Amino acid sequence: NSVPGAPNRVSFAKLREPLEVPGLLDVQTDSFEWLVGSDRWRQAAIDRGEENPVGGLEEVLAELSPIEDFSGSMSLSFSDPRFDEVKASVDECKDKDMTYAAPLFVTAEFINNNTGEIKSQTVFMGDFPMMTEKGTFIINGTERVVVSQLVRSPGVYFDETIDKSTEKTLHSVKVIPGRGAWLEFDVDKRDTVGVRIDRKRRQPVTVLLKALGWTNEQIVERFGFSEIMMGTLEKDTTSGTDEALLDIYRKLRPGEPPTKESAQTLLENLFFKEKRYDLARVGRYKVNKKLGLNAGKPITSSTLTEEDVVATIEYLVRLHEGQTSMTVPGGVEVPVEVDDIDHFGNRRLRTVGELIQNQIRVGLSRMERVVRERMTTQDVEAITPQTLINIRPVVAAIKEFFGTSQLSQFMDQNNPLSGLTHKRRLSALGPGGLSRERAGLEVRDVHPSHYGRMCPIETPEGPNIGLIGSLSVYARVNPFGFIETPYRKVENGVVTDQIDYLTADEEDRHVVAQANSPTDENGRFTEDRVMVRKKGGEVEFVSADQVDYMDVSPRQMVSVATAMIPFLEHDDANRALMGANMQRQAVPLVRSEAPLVGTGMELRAAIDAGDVVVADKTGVIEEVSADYITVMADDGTRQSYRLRKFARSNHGTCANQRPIVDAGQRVEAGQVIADGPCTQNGEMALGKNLLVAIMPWEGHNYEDAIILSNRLVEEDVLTSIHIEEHEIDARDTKLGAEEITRDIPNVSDEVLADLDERGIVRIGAEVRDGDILVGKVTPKVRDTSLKVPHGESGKVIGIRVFSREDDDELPAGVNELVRVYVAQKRKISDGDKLAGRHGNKGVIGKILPVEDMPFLPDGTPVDIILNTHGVPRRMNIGQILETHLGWVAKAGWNIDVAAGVPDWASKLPEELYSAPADSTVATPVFDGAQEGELAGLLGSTLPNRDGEVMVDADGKSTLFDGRSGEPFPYPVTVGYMYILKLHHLVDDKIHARSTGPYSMITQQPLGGKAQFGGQRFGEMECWAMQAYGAAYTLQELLTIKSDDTVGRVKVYEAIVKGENIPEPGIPESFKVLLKELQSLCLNVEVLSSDGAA
Amino acid sequence: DVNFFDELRIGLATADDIRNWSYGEVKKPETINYRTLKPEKDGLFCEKIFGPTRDWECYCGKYKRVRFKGIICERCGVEVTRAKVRRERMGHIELA
Amino acid sequence: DNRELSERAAADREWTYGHVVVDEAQELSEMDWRLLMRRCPRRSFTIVGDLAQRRSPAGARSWGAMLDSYVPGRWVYKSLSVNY
Amino acid sequence: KRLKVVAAFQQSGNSPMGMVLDAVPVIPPELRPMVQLDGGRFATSDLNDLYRRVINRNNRLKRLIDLGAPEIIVNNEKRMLQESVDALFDNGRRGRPVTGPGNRPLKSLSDLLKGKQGRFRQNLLGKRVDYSGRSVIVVGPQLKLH
Ligand SMILES: [Zn+2]
Repeated sequence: NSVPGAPNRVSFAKLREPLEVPGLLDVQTDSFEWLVGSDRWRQAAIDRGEENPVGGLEEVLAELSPIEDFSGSMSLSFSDPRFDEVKASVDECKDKDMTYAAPLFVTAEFINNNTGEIKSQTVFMGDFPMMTEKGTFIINGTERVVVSQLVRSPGVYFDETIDKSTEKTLHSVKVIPGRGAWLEFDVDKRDTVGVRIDRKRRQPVTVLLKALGWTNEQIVERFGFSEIMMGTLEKDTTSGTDEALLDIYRKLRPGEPPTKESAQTLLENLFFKEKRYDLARVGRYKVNKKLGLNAGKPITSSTLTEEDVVATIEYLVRLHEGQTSMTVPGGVEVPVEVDDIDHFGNRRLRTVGELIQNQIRVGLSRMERVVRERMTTQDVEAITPQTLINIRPVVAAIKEFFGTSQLSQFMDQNNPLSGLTHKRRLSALGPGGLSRERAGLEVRDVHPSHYGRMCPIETPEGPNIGLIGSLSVYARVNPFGFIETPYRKVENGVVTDQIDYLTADEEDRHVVAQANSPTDENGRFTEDRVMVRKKGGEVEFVSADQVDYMDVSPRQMVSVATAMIPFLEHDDANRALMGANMQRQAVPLVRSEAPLVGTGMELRAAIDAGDVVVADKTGVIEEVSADYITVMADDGTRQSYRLRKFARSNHGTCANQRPIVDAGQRVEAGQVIADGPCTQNGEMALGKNLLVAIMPWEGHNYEDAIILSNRLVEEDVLTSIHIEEHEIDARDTKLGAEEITRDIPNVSDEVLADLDERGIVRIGAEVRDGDILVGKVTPKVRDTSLKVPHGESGKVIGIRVFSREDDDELPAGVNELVRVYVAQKRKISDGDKLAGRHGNKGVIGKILPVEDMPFLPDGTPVDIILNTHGVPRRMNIGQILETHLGWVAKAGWNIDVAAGVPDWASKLPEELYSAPADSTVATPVFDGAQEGELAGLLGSTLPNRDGEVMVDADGKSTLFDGRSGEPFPYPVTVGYMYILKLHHLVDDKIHARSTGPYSMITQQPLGGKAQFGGQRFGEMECWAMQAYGAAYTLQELLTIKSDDTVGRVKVYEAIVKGENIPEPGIPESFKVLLKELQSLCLNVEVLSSDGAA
Repeated sequence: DVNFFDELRIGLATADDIRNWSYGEVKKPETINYRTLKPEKDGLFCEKIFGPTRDWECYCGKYKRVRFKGIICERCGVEVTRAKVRRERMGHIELA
Repeated sequence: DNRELSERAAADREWTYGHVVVDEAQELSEMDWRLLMRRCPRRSFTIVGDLAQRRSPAGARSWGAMLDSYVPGRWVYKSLSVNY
Repeated sequence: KRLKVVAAFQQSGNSPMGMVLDAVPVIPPELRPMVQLDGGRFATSDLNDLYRRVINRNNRLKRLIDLGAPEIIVNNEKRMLQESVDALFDNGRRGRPVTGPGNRPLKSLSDLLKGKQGRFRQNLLGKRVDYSGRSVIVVGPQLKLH
């Protein structure tokens, strides 16, 4: 369990989970703790067996130092990065628009080498943004998240292709570093080995070898085993090292004069000197692993080396000849094979810590040049470490990252699940990555290496399809950035409790069995054949003694949002994807209600999302209030927790927190103390349990439209609160300052009634569309007040004000700023979208009075009607199964055991033999209720209040028509389904226009939700109009309604005057085109059918 | 008369066509007046050539209201007419 | 083009063959061997002949004199003495 | 390929003399807007600069012919006038174009109709229209087909 306050949700699961779901936010917090070199991370690393681990900032400072004068007379070094406590709390930063940050300090040592003098000094490096306990950054009071970036790891990559000109098989290899020139080798269609250096022209590969100091005797000794290498050597017009170097230099430096020193040093600076070329630690690791070099030695350098180049060449030659095994002098034997680019053995996660580290590196590079200059422009006596350093480039780089980087994104605060998934999001598109414009299907496709590491279901459906995914629930990040997943060890056909986290490259070398495989006492497989996954991404029945590993859980492959879909395996992949996506866009409701049919994942997902308030240490409640809760621990110390009340989310949804504990209650460490926006008793609640009947109904649910009972509107079952935020700032101009004031010119006395003395609308005022919010005037004075936009309305819920007289820290040219918050409560209405967890989205087409809904013989009217014709074609019968189980969850059940356990119930745990009404159940996604169990439970449901069994064993009921009153001639499937209110509400999805603002540089209308823009008329619509032959309507659309100014004023006044719309004469476009043509000395003439005119 | 807009013909314009299109020769390289933002006389924005910027407003002010149409002012050559003519009236430059 | 392998191979002088069979090879001059080696960089050759039967003036007097310029010490000699 | 042009001039009254210009038309002022910006700065289409350059060269050529300068200077000014007219019509067509302070070429008369946002392509592209709206749809089963 590991959650003291967990409600008792009985589970249908048969298999036990030998591993608990890890911290779902660890992907963010562990990476950031690595970046700042936290003590916890260091202890964890040395526990893992890492040798003297070094933090992210330490790495960059060790790379930066020592900074030295080019004369060698002085040195500057940086050490000991540490952080002071944060300036302000997270909520204070949110309130006052500050960044949540900690001062960073580094010990700087300056040395004068000519004298040998020492100076050491503590240098302030700037305020460094800090991650919150929730895995987010508060930047200018806005809560943001940094998404992990999927990128190809540096290393040596071999490839095989077909020569279209000859159909011959050609091989090639690319050495790809973190920074530096590229180095390619290839065997072409004429059986000769060549090299491309820095993407310049191709050369015989020996030209490089000679340039590196190899004589013909050495090349023959090393590569003599292959005839193509000897043919390349014997057909090369290069005598030795100097000639080869000069030939390389010519291609590398076209048009420049070649000399010995220039070429000799240039070839070294390309690949073998650190300041201009380096494989990252991961790149060195990958190269050593593939080429079998430096095995049994610590990774301590970044450059390419002579042995790497020679081994790459030999590997390419061996691969070309079809060999499978290769061992090099001083190395170890390794397989010979091409590399799949999309395999997570080659892709890696550039997480938050590394993303911040790179920008720190850039800023420190700028500061390094600053030091190089002002160290050589001052008296050696006066120079000190603090007077050599300018921190501004570093702070500017960090601010640039957190304010402009595509990977730094406003957190999706629609609901807790959306934020939790956003923190765990993996993005292949971004700086240094790929783009939506030209990313092919190859990178988008699911890969067999994704198993247990990246979710195959939860991905966007638009142009980001396949490019954005989610980390699997059991996956963690290898310190080199590779995703690794846990497996139970298996030996001699008996499973054992040792858990090993394997990367995809490691896993390909093993046989992994299916977790659901049966095992008897002490772990031996019952059956002699087992499903296993194999390196080809294949599945096979191997002998039970042929298994090396087993999956730890059936759902090892799914993400958090996918794990929350009951009966997942009964739903098609597309509809499961739709349901997972829709769960993230479900809006919070005024009252949250946990699903009757759920998974085991709701509780941990809600807890790890962090919207719920959790007690830090065991104690007893001292105080409870709508605003705060106070606890006294067994230590005797006291804690106070503050609840967010009616706070606006980034998306406008309400973030209200509520206390659940009573005064004097025992509260254990980790127990939930306050519910979040979409949680009930700690577990997530994104929707409502509705009584659903599966039938067509008078065509009002045609084509997936939904029929709702008016009860849901009356009882606010699906009501939600939304808060809008409006800004207005008083500034200054050349003609003077601007005033926020109640004394607006020429406005009626009542229109400014609700405004206060400063001119800001009072709290609690009901503001209509177009009404005043904040009065402001500016010189010319003019009316420039803030007014409620088109369609918007609500109650003024809050006011925030900033003035430079209070040191508000606003930008230049602003004297005051006012934010007005307007709260609106929206009931479910026609046109609003609803959806289940199975992708069964729909639009509410009709809301019926309670007496019109079809009702059960008990008298209960159904809440929702879903059309039959959707289920069979869309292949998501999991919604039907849930519905059945939903009823079995609302009405209790009791399996008779007097004579014995029924056969169908023989796999039920004794705790599931009976349960009372309204008892919640768990049916995990790949280990839950089977068909026979569900049918038996349907047969075993308790009767209703009056002693009547309302739903038969098949899940159907004899509904009555609420209008005519007679029963329907056949029983209808009835049950309980969990329904989500989606954020696609009608209130802002509707647009209308009849003239208005217009574009100026060209005179066509505007386009925008809040800008009163018109609809676009594309060329396809013009094609349709031409096909109709409706010439006059097309002319109206083309000229009067879009471009014409005079035509518009004339037609509007004609409509207003109630007179005939003038029939258009000479087009306005034609007259400008004619003069444009004439200006180029072209005689353009209008011709009549009878002659020139 | 768009009811007789049946064909559109294109061809080389000769110097006489260019002189027939134009209302007057642009003599000076002047822009809008830097001193007062009025058009320069004989400039690229000259009102005597391309018409008045403001409706029925004579350059020298001897005719200034709507009732007057078509009249050339004897003192500055501007035609008292609707301002839209500045979108249609063509000029020309005589090359040496 | 969808041509047969032989069609595409015989039309181009730059084509490199995987194997070269030469029978009555004693008649080939040094330049013929140079050409054949140019067209077989992989150096896979099945050379068949009998030196005593040479009629060409420029033919080989010994296999080494022809083959050592390309594969010195990396060519294998076999003989079939029995005649039936 | 040559008879194409020669016959195109044979088969019509079209005189080839139109290929050499004695006068240059000037587009109406409002087709080349010049305005003062906020703060007293000025916004102007590049066409005005090209016309100004042409007028400057023409006036200076007239002056030189009046001054009786030797043929070399006079016809060097004529060459400059030719280049100015070429820049006016099609700036980048020959060699390197006339560039503004931003080291970018000035837009010429041809660019008015040449470009992706030229006159000939304005109507083709989709455009926003007034008296229009957009909204979500639901099934009106009680409605008649019309
Ligand atoms: Zn006048």
